[PDB]
Amino acid sequence: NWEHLLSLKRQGDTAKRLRIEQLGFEVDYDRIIFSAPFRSLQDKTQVIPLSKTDFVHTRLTHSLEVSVVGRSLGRMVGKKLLEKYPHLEQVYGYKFNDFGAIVAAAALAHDIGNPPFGASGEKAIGEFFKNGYGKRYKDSLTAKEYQDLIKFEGNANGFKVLSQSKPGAQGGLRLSYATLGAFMKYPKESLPHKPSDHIADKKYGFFQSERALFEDVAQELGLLKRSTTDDVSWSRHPLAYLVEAADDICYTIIDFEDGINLGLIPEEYALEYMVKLVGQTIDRNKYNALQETSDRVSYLRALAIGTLINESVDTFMKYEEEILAGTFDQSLIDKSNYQAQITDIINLSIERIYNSREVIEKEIAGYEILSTLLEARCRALDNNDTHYNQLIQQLLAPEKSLYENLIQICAEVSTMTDGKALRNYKKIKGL
Amino acid sequence: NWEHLLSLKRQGDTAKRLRIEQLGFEVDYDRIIFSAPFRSLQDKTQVIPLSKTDFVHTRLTHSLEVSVVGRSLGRMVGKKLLEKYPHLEQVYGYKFNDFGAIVAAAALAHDIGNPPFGASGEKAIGEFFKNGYGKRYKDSLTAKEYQDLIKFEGNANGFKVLSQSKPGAQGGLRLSYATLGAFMKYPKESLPHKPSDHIADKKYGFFQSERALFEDVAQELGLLKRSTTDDVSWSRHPLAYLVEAADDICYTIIDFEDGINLGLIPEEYALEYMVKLVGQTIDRNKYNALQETSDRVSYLRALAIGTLINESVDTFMKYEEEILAGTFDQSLIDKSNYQAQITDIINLSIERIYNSREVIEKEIAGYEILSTLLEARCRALDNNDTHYNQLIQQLLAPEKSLYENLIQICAEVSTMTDGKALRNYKKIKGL
Ligand SMILES: Nc1nc2c(ncn2[C@H]2C[C@H](O)[C@@H](COP(=O)(O)OP(=O)(O)OP(=O)(O)O)O2)c(=O)[nH]1
Ligand SMILES: Nc1nc2c(ncn2[C@H]2C[C@H](O)[C@@H](COP(=O)(O)OP(=O)(O)OP(=O)(O)O)O2)c(=O)[nH]1
Ligand SMILES: [Mg+2]
Ligand SMILES: [Mg+2]
Ligand SMILES: [Mg+2]
Ligand SMILES: [Mg+2]
Ligand SMILES: [Mg+2]
Ligand SMILES: [Mg+2]
Repeated sequence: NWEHLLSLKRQGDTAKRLRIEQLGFEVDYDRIIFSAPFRSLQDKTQVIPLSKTDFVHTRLTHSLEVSVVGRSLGRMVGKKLLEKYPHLEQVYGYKFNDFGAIVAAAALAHDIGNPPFGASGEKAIGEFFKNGYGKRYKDSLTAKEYQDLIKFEGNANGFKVLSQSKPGAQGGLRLSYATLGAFMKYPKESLPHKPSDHIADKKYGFFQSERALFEDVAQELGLLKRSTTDDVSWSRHPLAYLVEAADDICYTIIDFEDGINLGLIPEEYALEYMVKLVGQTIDRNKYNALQETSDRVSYLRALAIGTLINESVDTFMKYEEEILAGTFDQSLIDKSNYQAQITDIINLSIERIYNSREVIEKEIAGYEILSTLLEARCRALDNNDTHYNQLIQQLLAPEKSLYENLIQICAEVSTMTDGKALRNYKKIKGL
Repeated sequence: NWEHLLSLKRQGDTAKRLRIEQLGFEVDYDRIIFSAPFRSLQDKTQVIPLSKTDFVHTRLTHSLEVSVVGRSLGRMVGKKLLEKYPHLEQVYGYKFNDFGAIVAAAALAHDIGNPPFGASGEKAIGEFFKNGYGKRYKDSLTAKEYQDLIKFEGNANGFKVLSQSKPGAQGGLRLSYATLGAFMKYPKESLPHKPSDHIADKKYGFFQSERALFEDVAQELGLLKRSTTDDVSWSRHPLAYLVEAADDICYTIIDFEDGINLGLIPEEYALEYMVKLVGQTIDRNKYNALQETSDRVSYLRALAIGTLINESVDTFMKYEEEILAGTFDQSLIDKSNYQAQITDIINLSIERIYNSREVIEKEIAGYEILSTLLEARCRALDNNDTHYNQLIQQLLAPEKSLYENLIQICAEVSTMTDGKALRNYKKIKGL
């Protein structure tokens, strides 16, 4: 039921907010814009670590583009939905801008829990507990708590950052429940690991300490259970599909364009792989009148994004009933007519950009930096009577369980930028 | 008896030197001035490590100021003492300048055994043997020798530096016995640890290898025993109180002034905490005519130092008999009327200067530097057949017991400046 999916509740509320008596979905955008976690995204790795103030993307600019594309997708889908179910507007009072606001707010914050150095950073944080110092804690934690530690993802960290309670400020940013539902793409815990081939089962979305919180949200939105066991799991919110589609479109095209502009990909491929996407709307005279690679690739990027957005809207509207029922098992991008072109673009990006020498060098350095910082924090946690551990506490982190302390350490390491992490690493070693 | 406390003996002497047949107490000043250990004090930490050639103090300038204040205190106390005991001048032949010379010489060398990076350096050297590599030696040493290693202080190292025998030069600097007595403030060994609440029992003053030497000195000056056990301990030399008073006055006031000049303390506090000390002699017109913070704080510092010096002289002359008997249990500064102001100044200095971010960064770096250098020296000591250990010996240290070798390693690390230690650390790691 769509009347329960578009909820306006906030954490710690007793009177039900109504749409007629209102806007809630724009304050979420404003609150995310003005927060420190969002501001820390300006110097976090998207693909190339330590961007050197070049023209390449960071996490912040990527999130902004995903937000624009998400607003467009949400507006179109909301128009079609309001056409399909008239009573959503004539009784409850929902307009087609609310869907755009929800998807834009969710897409702006979709990537906020990521640590420095990107995917390699998450792998390093996991390997620290798996085959490093943190291994010593294995006997002192529940299997669900250990699987949280050794398979750390930014998806759970983002939910925690968004919904963190502190003395005097309950609920953290206190976003609406619809935004939280559209933000979550893996509504399950860390065990069991990969129970099936469903798209919503690749990873997990919340930690144990936050688990209870999500239950509340999942009760309010009327999500559909899938547990059939002692481990909880729910079905996806329908707008989470749109969030994922926007994320995928943006990074797939922009990575290719950035690699072309950097000199790692020849310009010819730009027309070898993209023409079928842009052939139906390209103006040949305008394309031929341009005189630099940047203009041509920008033109192609704009046309491709438009085409993919339209196709994604059509695909979503086709399989709406299955998504509402919970039986859909793929993403909207896998039901597309240009899957071969996307696959070729991704494979070329993997061969040329992800495995380039400079990228590998930066990832190797990031492994060492993260391991050193985590080991210092953990050793200061174990013994708190020495002078050195007091100094470490004063520099890095100015009544809890062991699991809560370890989660706090992981969270505090992941709020740093690449530059701050490198500077602290050099300071620890006195260089 | 004061005739035995003002002794002119030197190490390796058989004919008793007499005051009538003389000056001995000034050659000590000259010999300390011209020695390499005194010259190494120019680049050693007082409060802020790696001073960056700023206006802040180092160990050398601090020692010079302590020497000036000590000369003043000694001159005043010697005048009053010669007034009290006439026979000290009419028979033996002691003038009021001898006390000033003794206190000045002792105060100039009071701080010569300190390692690089200050207090954090001593803590690092101790922690290396406590919870580091050096722990392996615990089973091979006597409990008194291990407590020397794990509670390393600069007070014992200074005595060793002053009285070190080498082939062709016995006695080291060969200072007079009165100067050595006034230099020592903790005449006891490293065990037992803190037997009481006496001021002279907080730490220890000599190592085991030097123990016999001090006994000789303690026999010549007629110090009073306090052992009542198998572990030796004596009472303090009376002029050691004056040395300690001068040290305390100087660092307490100058730390505050330096923090004000650096921008870490607001100027208002300068008059909130100091007025009662300077209110009885301050000229208001001169204070108001000045136009910079530096001039005002310098004026206040001068007035405060004068007031505290006078009060300390009065306090010493009040409790003279108890100090001579050995029953005095506090310092001269705790019997003062401005204890609350001193306590407030010290607490503000701890909150603002000792715990500032830059200071913590430098201390954290110093821990790593000292640990690396000590581990290299110890590993070269254990195995001496490898090529690498021969290289280490040639770079760092171009028939003894294990304890003597470990003490020598600790001494050789503590003669380095901060810059030399950092340069050697970088060279070891090839950066
Ligand atoms: N350097 C580097 N970048 C990578 C690698 N794998 C993926 N990336 C980049 C490509 C994209 O810019 C970005 C994709 O991360 P996102 O968090 O936006 O989504 P992703 O689909 O990777 O995962 P998620 O939805 O969070 O489970 O990461 C890799 O192995 N190395
Ligand atoms: N950075 C830093 N400086 C400190 C700390 N504690 C004391 N200091 C500084 C303040 C003074 O400038 C200086 C005092 O050392 P001294 O060797 O002159 O005498 P202290 O009374 O500390 O000890 P002592 O008579 O040697 O047992 O050390 C600390 O925790 N951090
Ligand atoms: Mg992500
Ligand atoms: Mg994804
Ligand atoms: Mg993204
Ligand atoms: Mg000292
Ligand atoms: Mg002291
Ligand atoms: Mg001193």
